[PDB]
Amino acid sequence: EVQVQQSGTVVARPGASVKMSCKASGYTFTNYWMHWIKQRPGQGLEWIGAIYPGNSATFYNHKFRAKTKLTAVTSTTTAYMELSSLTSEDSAVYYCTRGGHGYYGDYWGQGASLTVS
Amino acid sequence: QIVVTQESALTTSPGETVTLTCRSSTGTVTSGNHANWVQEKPDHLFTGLIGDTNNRAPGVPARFSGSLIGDKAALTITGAQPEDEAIYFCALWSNNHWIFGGGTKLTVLGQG
Ligand SMILES: CO[C@H]1O[C@H](CO)[C@@H](O)[C@H](O[C@H]2O[C@H](C)[C@H](O)C[C@H]2O)[C@@H]1O[C@H]1O[C@H](CO)[C@H](O)[C@H](O)[C@H]1O
Repeated sequence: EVQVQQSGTVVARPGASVKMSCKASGYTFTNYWMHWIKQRPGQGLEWIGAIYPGNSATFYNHKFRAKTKLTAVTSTTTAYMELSSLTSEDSAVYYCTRGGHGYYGDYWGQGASLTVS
Repeated sequence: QIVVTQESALTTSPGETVTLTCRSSTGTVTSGNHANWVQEKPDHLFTGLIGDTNNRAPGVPARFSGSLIGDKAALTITGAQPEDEAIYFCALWSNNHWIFGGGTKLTVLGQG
Protein backbone atom coordinates (compact mmCIF):
# COMPACT_ATOMS: atom_id res chain seq x y z
CA GLU A 1 0.00 0.00 0.00
CA VAL A 2 2.23 2.83 1.18
CA GLN A 3 4.11 4.45 -1.68
CA VAL A 4 5.96 7.78 -1.83
CA GLN A 5 6.69 8.25 -5.58
CA GLN A 6 9.23 10.98 -6.40
CA SER A 7 9.75 12.90 -9.63
CA GLY A 8 12.87 12.11 -11.72
CA THR A 9 16.46 13.27 -12.21
CA VAL A 10 17.09 16.97 -12.74
CA VAL A 11 20.08 18.62 -14.36
CA ALA A 12 20.04 22.44 -13.95
CA ARG A 13 22.37 25.38 -14.28
CA PRO A 14 23.73 27.58 -11.44
CA GLY A 15 21.37 30.34 -10.38
CA ALA A 16 18.28 28.51 -11.69
CA SER A 17 15.25 27.37 -9.70
CA VAL A 18 13.84 23.74 -9.75
CA LYS A 19 10.69 22.20 -8.35
CA MET A 20 10.65 18.53 -7.24
CA SER A 21 7.58 16.52 -6.16
CA CYS A 22 6.46 13.45 -4.22
CA LYS A 23 3.15 11.72 -4.80
CA ALA A 24 1.90 9.82 -1.78
CA SER A 25 -0.44 6.79 -2.09
CA GLY A 26 -1.75 4.06 0.25
CA TYR A 27 -2.46 6.33 3.26
CA THR A 28 -4.43 9.45 4.21
CA PHE A 29 -2.21 12.31 3.12
CA THR A 30 -3.58 14.74 5.74
CA ASN A 31 -2.69 12.52 8.74
CA TYR A 32 1.09 12.63 8.22
CA TRP A 33 3.95 15.10 7.72
CA MET A 34 6.08 15.00 4.52
CA HIS A 35 9.75 15.80 5.21
CA TRP A 36 12.51 16.52 2.69
CA ILE A 37 16.04 15.15 3.33
CA LYS A 38 19.22 16.04 1.37
CA GLN A 39 22.05 13.44 1.01
CA ARG A 40 25.33 14.69 -0.31
CA PRO A 41 28.12 12.04 -0.78
CA GLY A 42 30.58 12.36 2.06
CA GLN A 43 28.51 15.07 3.81
CA GLY A 44 25.83 12.67 5.05
CA LEU A 45 22.24 13.75 5.64
CA GLU A 46 20.59 17.14 6.21
CA TRP A 47 16.93 17.90 6.97
CA ILE A 48 15.44 20.61 4.77
CA GLY A 49 11.95 21.06 6.19
CA ALA A 50 8.55 19.52 6.63
CA ILE A 51 4.92 20.27 5.79
CA TYR A 52 1.74 19.00 7.35
CA PRO A 53 -0.85 18.88 4.52
CA GLY A 54 -3.77 18.84 7.07
CA ASN A 55 -3.39 22.59 7.84
CA SER A 56 -0.33 23.56 5.77
CA ALA A 57 1.95 24.01 8.82
CA THR A 58 5.66 24.10 7.86
CA PHE A 59 9.01 23.87 9.67
CA TYR A 60 12.12 24.92 7.72
CA ASN A 61 15.75 24.31 8.48
CA HIS A 62 17.08 27.89 9.13
CA LYS A 63 19.86 27.25 6.56
CA PHE A 64 17.38 26.66 3.72
CA ARG A 65 14.57 29.03 4.62
CA ALA A 66 15.17 31.75 2.02
CA LYS A 67 15.87 29.39 -0.81
CA THR A 68 13.24 26.65 -0.18
CA LYS A 69 9.46 26.70 -0.56
CA LEU A 70 7.43 23.70 0.53
CA THR A 71 3.83 23.20 -0.65
CA ALA A 72 1.31 20.37 -0.85
CA VAL A 73 -1.88 19.81 -2.92
CA THR A 74 -4.27 17.63 -1.05
CA SER A 75 -6.57 16.80 -4.01
CA THR A 76 -3.62 15.14 -5.78
CA THR A 77 -1.84 14.01 -2.58
CA THR A 78 1.33 15.60 -3.89
CA ALA A 79 4.02 17.55 -1.98
CA TYR A 80 6.40 19.97 -3.72
CA MET A 81 9.79 21.47 -2.88
CA GLU A 82 11.01 24.46 -4.86
CA LEU A 83 14.72 25.35 -4.55
CA SER A 84 16.08 28.58 -6.04
CA SER A 85 19.58 30.08 -6.38
CA LEU A 86 21.12 26.77 -7.23
CA THR A 87 24.85 26.32 -6.70
CA SER A 88 27.07 23.24 -6.92
CA GLU A 89 26.46 22.78 -3.14
CA ASP A 90 22.91 21.85 -4.04
CA SER A 91 23.93 18.83 -6.13
CA ALA A 92 22.66 15.92 -4.05
CA VAL A 93 19.97 13.22 -3.87
CA TYR A 94 16.73 14.53 -2.29
CA TYR A 95 14.27 12.24 -0.48
CA CYS A 96 10.64 12.66 0.51
CA THR A 97 9.87 10.83 3.80
CA ARG A 98 6.67 10.22 5.72
CA GLY A 99 6.61 11.51 9.29
CA GLY A 100 4.24 11.82 12.26
CA HIS A 101 4.47 12.73 15.95
CA GLY A 102 7.94 11.86 17.20
CA TYR A 103 9.43 10.84 13.77
CA TYR A 104 10.35 12.19 10.37
CA GLY A 105 10.64 9.11 8.09
CA ASP A 106 9.08 5.71 8.58
CA TYR A 107 8.71 5.30 4.74
CA TRP A 108 11.20 6.92 2.36
CA GLY A 109 10.82 7.78 -1.37
CA GLN A 110 13.51 6.39 -3.77
CA GLY A 111 15.52 9.65 -4.01
CA ALA A 112 15.66 12.17 -6.85
CA SER A 113 19.08 13.30 -8.04
CA LEU A 114 19.77 16.94 -8.72
CA THR A 115 22.97 17.93 -10.61
CA VAL A 116 23.83 21.59 -10.97
CA SER A 117 26.36 22.06 -13.76
CA GLN B 1 22.93 23.99 16.25
CA ILE B 2 23.85 21.02 18.34
CA VAL B 3 26.24 18.51 16.86
CA VAL B 4 25.07 14.86 17.01
CA THR B 5 27.78 12.20 17.31
CA GLN B 6 27.75 8.43 16.68
CA GLU B 7 30.53 5.82 16.49
CA SER B 8 31.95 5.74 12.91
CA ALA B 9 32.29 1.92 12.74
CA LEU B 10 31.63 -1.20 14.81
CA THR B 11 32.22 -4.89 14.04
CA THR B 12 30.09 -7.64 15.64
CA SER B 13 29.63 -11.39 15.16
CA PRO B 14 26.30 -13.11 14.27
CA GLY B 15 24.24 -13.81 17.43
CA GLU B 16 25.91 -11.05 19.52
CA THR B 17 24.13 -8.04 20.96
CA VAL B 18 25.51 -4.74 19.67
CA THR B 19 24.61 -1.22 20.85
CA LEU B 20 24.97 1.96 18.84
CA THR B 21 24.87 5.36 20.59
CA CYS B 22 23.94 8.85 19.67
CA ARG B 23 25.12 11.92 21.65
CA SER B 24 24.11 15.58 21.72
CA SER B 25 26.84 18.26 22.07
CA THR B 26 24.63 19.79 24.85
CA GLY B 27 25.62 16.88 27.10
CA THR B 28 22.41 14.82 27.26
CA VAL B 29 19.71 13.45 24.95
CA THR B 30 16.17 13.73 26.40
CA SER B 31 12.73 12.32 25.55
CA GLY B 32 11.91 15.69 23.95
CA ASN B 33 14.59 15.00 21.30
CA HIS B 34 12.46 12.08 19.96
CA ALA B 35 15.59 10.11 18.85
CA ASN B 36 15.12 8.47 15.45
CA TRP B 37 17.12 5.65 13.87
CA VAL B 38 17.04 4.75 10.13
CA GLN B 39 19.05 2.10 8.16
CA GLU B 40 20.74 2.73 4.80
CA LYS B 41 21.26 -0.30 2.68
CA PRO B 42 23.25 -0.39 -0.61
CA ASP B 43 21.61 1.35 -3.45
CA HIS B 44 20.21 4.26 -1.32
CA LEU B 45 17.66 1.95 0.22
CA PHE B 46 16.48 3.68 3.47
CA THR B 47 14.33 1.93 6.04
CA GLY B 48 12.89 3.80 9.11
CA LEU B 49 13.67 1.71 12.23
CA ILE B 50 12.82 3.62 15.46
CA GLY B 51 10.97 6.82 16.15
CA ASP B 52 10.39 8.74 19.35
CA THR B 53 13.28 7.02 21.12
CA ASN B 54 11.78 3.54 21.46
CA ASN B 55 8.88 3.04 19.02
CA ARG B 56 9.71 0.39 16.36
CA ALA B 57 8.57 1.44 12.93
CA PRO B 58 6.12 -0.70 10.81
CA GLY B 59 7.54 -4.14 10.08
CA VAL B 60 10.89 -3.76 11.87
CA PRO B 61 12.19 -7.03 13.46
CA ALA B 62 11.82 -7.32 17.18
CA ARG B 63 15.60 -7.63 17.64
CA PHE B 64 15.91 -3.86 17.17
CA SER B 65 15.09 -1.75 20.22
CA GLY B 66 15.78 1.90 21.14
CA SER B 67 16.20 3.52 24.53
CA LEU B 68 17.99 6.26 26.48
CA ILE B 69 21.05 4.97 28.25
CA GLY B 70 22.69 7.44 30.52
CA ASP B 71 23.14 10.63 28.59
CA LYS B 72 22.72 9.09 25.12
CA ALA B 73 20.10 7.58 22.85
CA ALA B 74 20.92 3.99 21.91
CA LEU B 75 19.89 1.38 19.32
CA THR B 76 20.45 -2.17 20.52
CA ILE B 77 20.36 -5.11 18.12
CA THR B 78 19.95 -8.21 20.17
CA GLY B 79 21.33 -11.13 18.15
CA ALA B 80 22.84 -9.43 15.08
CA GLN B 81 22.17 -11.18 11.77
CA PRO B 82 24.34 -10.87 8.57
CA GLU B 83 21.55 -8.81 6.97
CA ASP B 84 22.05 -6.19 9.68
CA GLU B 85 25.26 -5.09 7.96
CA ALA B 86 24.36 -1.49 6.98
CA ILE B 87 24.88 2.18 7.93
CA TYR B 88 22.68 3.41 10.80
CA PHE B 89 21.84 7.11 11.23
CA CYS B 90 20.53 8.73 14.40
CA ALA B 91 18.71 12.07 14.21
CA LEU B 92 17.52 14.28 17.11
CA TRP B 93 14.78 16.92 17.16
CA SER B 94 16.50 19.98 18.65
CA ASN B 95 15.38 23.58 18.48
CA ASN B 96 12.85 22.64 15.85
CA HIS B 97 15.38 21.01 13.54
CA TRP B 98 16.13 17.35 12.86
CA ILE B 99 19.95 17.10 13.20
CA PHE B 100 21.72 14.00 11.93
CA GLY B 101 24.63 12.06 13.31
CA GLY B 102 27.31 11.00 10.82
CA GLY B 103 26.21 7.32 10.67
CA THR B 104 27.68 4.13 12.07
CA LYS B 105 28.79 1.51 9.55
CA LEU B 106 28.10 -1.87 11.17
CA THR B 107 30.13 -4.86 9.96
CA VAL B 108 28.86 -8.38 10.82
CA LEU B 109 31.52 -11.11 10.54
CA GLY B 110 31.09 -14.17 8.36
CA GLN B 111 29.33 -15.11 5.17
CA GLY B 112 1.02 -3.62 0.77
C1 LIG C 1 1.97 21.29 14.96
O1 LIG C 1 3.07 20.38 15.14
C2 LIG C 1 3.72 20.38 16.40
O2 LIG C 1 2.94 19.72 17.39
C3 LIG C 1 2.59 18.36 17.15
C4 LIG C 1 1.63 17.93 18.26
O3 LIG C 1 2.30 17.99 19.52
C5 LIG C 1 3.89 17.54 17.03
O4 LIG C 1 3.59 16.19 16.69
C6 LIG C 1 4.81 18.16 15.97
O5 LIG C 1 6.10 17.51 16.02
C7 LIG C 1 6.35 16.55 14.96
O6 LIG C 1 6.56 17.21 13.72
C8 LIG C 1 7.74 18.01 13.61
C9 LIG C 1 7.81 18.60 12.19
C10 LIG C 1 8.95 17.12 13.90
O7 LIG C 1 9.02 16.06 12.94
C11 LIG C 1 8.82 16.54 15.32
C12 LIG C 1 7.54 15.71 15.37
O8 LIG C 1 7.29 15.26 16.69
C13 LIG C 1 5.03 19.65 16.23
O9 LIG C 1 5.77 19.80 17.42
C14 LIG C 1 6.70 20.89 17.39
O10 LIG C 1 6.01 22.13 17.57
C15 LIG C 1 5.49 22.34 18.91
C16 LIG C 1 4.70 23.66 18.98
O11 LIG C 1 3.39 23.49 18.44
C17 LIG C 1 6.70 22.31 19.87
O12 LIG C 1 7.69 23.26 19.47
C18 LIG C 1 7.35 20.93 19.83
O13 LIG C 1 8.52 20.89 20.62
C19 LIG C 1 7.77 20.61 18.41
O14 LIG C 1 8.04 19.25 18.40
